Amino acid sequence: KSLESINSRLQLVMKSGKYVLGYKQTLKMIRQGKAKLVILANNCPALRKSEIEYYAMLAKTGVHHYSGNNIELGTACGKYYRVCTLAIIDPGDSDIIR
Amino acid sequence: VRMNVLADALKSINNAEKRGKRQVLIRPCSKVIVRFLTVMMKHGYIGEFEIIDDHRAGKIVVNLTGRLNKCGVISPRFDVQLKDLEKWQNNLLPSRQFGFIVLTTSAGIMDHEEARRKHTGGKILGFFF
Amino acid sequence: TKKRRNNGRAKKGRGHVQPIRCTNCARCVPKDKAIKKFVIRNIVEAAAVRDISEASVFDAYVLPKLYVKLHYCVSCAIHSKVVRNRSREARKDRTPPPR
Amino acid sequence: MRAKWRKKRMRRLKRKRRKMRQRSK
Amino acid sequence: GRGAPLAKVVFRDPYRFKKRTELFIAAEGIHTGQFVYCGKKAQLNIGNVLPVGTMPEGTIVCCLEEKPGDRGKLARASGNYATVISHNPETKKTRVKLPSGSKKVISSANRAVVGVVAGGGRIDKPILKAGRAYHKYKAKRNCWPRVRGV
Amino acid sequence: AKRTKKVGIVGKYGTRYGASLRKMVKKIEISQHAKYTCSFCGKTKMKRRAVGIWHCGSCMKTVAGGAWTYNTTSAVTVKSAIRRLKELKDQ
Amino acid sequence: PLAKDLLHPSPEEEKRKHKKKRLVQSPNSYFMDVKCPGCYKITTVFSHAQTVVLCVGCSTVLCQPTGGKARLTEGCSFRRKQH
Amino acid sequence: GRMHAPGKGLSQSALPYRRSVPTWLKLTSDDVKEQIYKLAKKGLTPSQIGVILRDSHGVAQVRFVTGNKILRILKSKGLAPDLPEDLYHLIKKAVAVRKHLERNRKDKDAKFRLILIESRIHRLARYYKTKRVLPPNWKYESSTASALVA
RNA sequence: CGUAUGUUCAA
RNA sequence: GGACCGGCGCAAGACGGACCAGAGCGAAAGCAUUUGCCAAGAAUGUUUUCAUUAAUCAAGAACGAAAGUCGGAGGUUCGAAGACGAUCAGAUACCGUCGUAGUUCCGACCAUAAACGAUGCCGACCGGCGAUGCGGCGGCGUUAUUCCCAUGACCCGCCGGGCAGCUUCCGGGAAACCAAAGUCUUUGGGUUCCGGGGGGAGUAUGGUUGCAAAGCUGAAACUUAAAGGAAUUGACGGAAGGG
Ligand SMILES: [K+]
Ligand SMILES: [K+]
Ligand SMILES: [K+]
Ligand SMILES: [K+]
Ligand SMILES: [Mg+2]
Ligand SMILES: [Mg+2]
Ligand SMILES: [Mg+2]
Ligand SMILES: [Mg+2]
Ligand SMILES: [Mg+2]
Ligand SMILES: [Mg+2]
Ligand SMILES: [Mg+2]
Ligand SMILES: [Mg+2]
Ligand SMILES: [Mg+2]
Ligand SMILES: [Mg+2]
Ligand SMILES: [Mg+2]
Ligand SMILES: [Mg+2]
Ligand SMILES: [Mg+2]
Ligand SMILES: [Mg+2]
Ligand SMILES: [Mg+2]
Ligand SMILES: [Mg+2]
Ligand SMILES: [Mg+2]
Ligand SMILES: [Mg+2]
Ligand SMILES: [Mg+2]
Ligand SMILES: [Mg+2]
Ligand SMILES: [Mg+2]
Ligand SMILES: [Mg+2]
Ligand SMILES: [Mg+2]
Ligand SMILES: [Mg+2]
Ligand SMILES: [Mg+2]
Ligand SMILES: [Mg+2]
Ligand SMILES: [Mg+2]
Ligand SMILES: [Mg+2]
Ligand SMILES: [Mg+2]
Ligand SMILES: [Mg+2]
Ligand SMILES: [Zn+2]
Ligand SMILES: [Zn+2]
Repeated sequence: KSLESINSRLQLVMKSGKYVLGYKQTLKMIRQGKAKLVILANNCPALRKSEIEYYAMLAKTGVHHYSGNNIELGTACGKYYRVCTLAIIDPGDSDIIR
Repeated sequence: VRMNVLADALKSINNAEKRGKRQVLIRPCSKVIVRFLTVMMKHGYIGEFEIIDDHRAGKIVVNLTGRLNKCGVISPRFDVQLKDLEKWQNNLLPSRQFGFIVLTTSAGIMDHEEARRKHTGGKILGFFF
Repeated sequence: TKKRRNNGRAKKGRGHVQPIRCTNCARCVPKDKAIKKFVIRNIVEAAAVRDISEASVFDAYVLPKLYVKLHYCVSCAIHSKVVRNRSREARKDRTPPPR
Repeated sequence: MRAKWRKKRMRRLKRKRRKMRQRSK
Repeated sequence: GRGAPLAKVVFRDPYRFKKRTELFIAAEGIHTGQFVYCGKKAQLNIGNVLPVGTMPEGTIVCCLEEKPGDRGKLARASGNYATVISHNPETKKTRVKLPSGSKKVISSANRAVVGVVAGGGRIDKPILKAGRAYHKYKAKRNCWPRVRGV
Repeated sequence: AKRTKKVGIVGKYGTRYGASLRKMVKKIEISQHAKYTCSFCGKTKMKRRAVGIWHCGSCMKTVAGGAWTYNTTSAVTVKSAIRRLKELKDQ
Repeated sequence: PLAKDLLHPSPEEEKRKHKKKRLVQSPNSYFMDVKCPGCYKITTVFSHAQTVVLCVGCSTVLCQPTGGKARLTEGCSFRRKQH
Repeated sequence: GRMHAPGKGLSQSALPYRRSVPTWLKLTSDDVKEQIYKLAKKGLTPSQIGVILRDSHGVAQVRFVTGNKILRILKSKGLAPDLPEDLYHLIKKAVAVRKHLERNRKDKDAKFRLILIESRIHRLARYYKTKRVLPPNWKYESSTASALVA
């Protein structure tokens, strides 16, 4: 249910939305106030996970803890590389911000 | 799957004929089926039939007159030259007095006697007697 | 020559049925082929039921019954006269013998 | 002779025949 | 000479500003940077050290004290473990199953490491060569090769 | 091109030791030298340093594992059982 | 019955027969005019609907999917549409 | 019957003889075709788009209202999927079965079903390549297919 | 509980 | 030296009774304590979508009871082998007392079974009747859901897919029988495998696979006038029933 929804909704962003895949870019987007949602893979480093959560709390945006590792988060994004964290700037046609 | 609509139709008519039924539903319907049925109608072996339009292959209802002994298809549709037509008659028909071999020729679908008159060979479709 | 349409067993729409052990000889017989007999009878026979009645300490004590389910292989069922041979047409009859 | 045991007889005969050739090669 | 890995674990000292480094038998699954907790009130996790009294029945343990406070004597070789079978809260005793299959009654204050000893399956590999056996015992002691008495 | 029919990694042992010993060691010989996927960082860079010691060259994590594989079936079974028993001690 | 008239079977006979096996196939489904107790507007709903139909604006459930005909919400009046 | 099952089921849709649009439909061809665009842009497959139109908008057959099939409408507007939906859903199923097998390698049934699914994928992909719907060298790569679907 | 066997041809 | 039996308690390993059916599911092999998780599937329903994408299949590939083999764990029970006690003319057996391998779990092999419905698959047609399981639809009434609502349990039908059953001068067949084993001298829907008197012989030999056991492919010389099927009448039976 939730896992099926999140991958299908995440696939819609990758073809219609604005996003950045990576840790440095995610911090750049959060700082500018452009990030709408932040998604973290479950094997994200604990310090990195805690730092991004603190960054999002200051930016007053939401953090979703993906139910997969950076390998499966990358596959969900449709990319052939690992993605540990990402930020969604424009949801596009999807409704991940629900 | 269904490889031959004509084979299905002729078999269905043959079974209802043996069972003494007065009407038989034929599905699906094809120009080859209708032309074959017409050849049997012109010789009285079957009564009137009504093609039914379903915006699909079609269904037919044939009125049976209790005259068919057998309406069988020949598969595959062998090419029949005029010289070889006689050997086909000796093999498919009970006697020369009655029974017909339905041929598809360039002239059109016709029985074996009309093909001999029009001097056209063709591909064999079936027979009835 | 086939003798029975069901091949002597009740297996119709499955491949394998777990076997059970014959009550007499412990032979392995498929559960669908075993000649079954659910035996219900009083613990005390009808001869001794009267003696137990006035030997009992209760005014109206109903005698408990004994429930034993027997499974028989074909050889033991025939030998113990649980079932018998039947004619060509008598075999087809499936209703249990009358009470 | 029972067919199953005729088969077992021949299997034993074959095994002997293979040992006789493994000894000569 | 040991088939089981060892873990360098650093604890704060309670009484002095000083770090204490302890050499542990490595329970399989532990990793560098992992916190391990030792005590009566520690949680039941791989690598933690708890008294066997507080462990539930069926717990798999390693590096188990034979006597209370002996700092670990039982199930120390690679791939070995002990099982907590039962408790006797009245007598403060615990029954365990040792790798040999023997069942031993020990005090419930005996500590152990939750989990199995790392390096298991070592004996599965055929040594193949006399030279590999030579190097194996050269790190242990002078006991190889062995001449038959006959 | 395919160089060996069946020996594979244990072709280095030549005709020595016996086919059964070479076959038995082949599975261990492969898994011992394989590179596994690090769970901590996701890269396929977890390889055996010593017997029972596995190291990832990227995140510099060292893991106590099996003699010839990253984790043994006994270890994963124990971890599941310990996780259950922890819940039983809890609610 | 040897002489059964296949051209003109009774409407009862056709209504029983499987939709594909009728003389000329026709659906057993239909569309309907659904009115929830609230508001006033009318919603066109398929009889064998597969999606939960929401009265837009009113934001109420009109029908629930089932294995067959959709189950109308309680208090909702429906009338078959004609074509 | 089914190509990869012993089932001989007949369940399907019986399309009515009358192709004309009913009088009670106030939705014009363009208005329906613009509603298709919203749903496809929302990320719905042609199959699904037809259900929402049939269930809540009275559009029995988009082809009857507009003269064009939904996928054919989406191709004109450029909203058509890169991969055909039927092929996409068979690939998605194969990925899910293959994910299950990695953690359940004793599931010989899942191994059997996967061979059937991949057989249908190749039969379908062979057809699409012939009608020139898929590039002339599209191959199903079970290893790299997980990124395409979901 | 517990036993086996019956030379060749010939109506 | 306290067996068996009775009571309490503990340990281990196997097994899942009765409910359990000519019932269900699965491509077969096969599948039965509870609960959770994972992925899958037929049928039904559909005024959804694609639009011939299909049927069958040399080569090729996945699965494949039991026994068997290899490595590890376990080892209650049963139990090839073996030992013994009986029985017997003998008894290397049937019976009995033990009991190894195995039986059990995990991982790799093996590829065979009366793996049988001794009956290829896909498609069409051809009598009737009572059920049954799954899905949907319709309809008096009973019952719970406290009243309503729907939903379940029951009752009466219909449709579709299935396991079957009874009956029938459909028709077939050497008959036993079969609603398919029918729609065949009135001989042709499509397609795969495969038989050509009995043996020799699934043997030899070559190839190939396998750790092995073996699997697959597979002859010839020679020999023979029957071997065989179904059914009938008798005789016989350490078969039953009645005298
Ligand atoms: K003589
Ligand atoms: K006792
Ligand atoms: K039925
Ligand atoms: K006789
Ligand atoms: Mg007999
Ligand atoms: Mg019979
Ligand atoms: Mg029986
Ligand atoms: Mg020395
Ligand atoms: Mg030695
Ligand atoms: Mg020595
Ligand atoms: Mg389907
Ligand atoms: Mg097929
Ligand atoms: Mg369907
Ligand atoms: Mg003698
Ligand atoms: Mg004599
Ligand atoms: Mg004699
Ligand atoms: Mg005489
Ligand atoms: Mg039970
Ligand atoms: Mg083949
Ligand atoms: Mg296999
Ligand atoms: Mg087996
Ligand atoms: Mg075995
Ligand atoms: Mg073994
Ligand atoms: Mg003896
Ligand atoms: Mg015994
Ligand atoms: Mg065979
Ligand atoms: Mg069987
Ligand atoms: Mg056979
Ligand atoms: Mg096939
Ligand atoms: Mg069912
Ligand atoms: Mg023929
Ligand atoms: Mg022959
Ligand atoms: Mg050979
Ligand atoms: Mg025979
Ligand atoms: Zn018995
Ligand atoms: Zn790493």
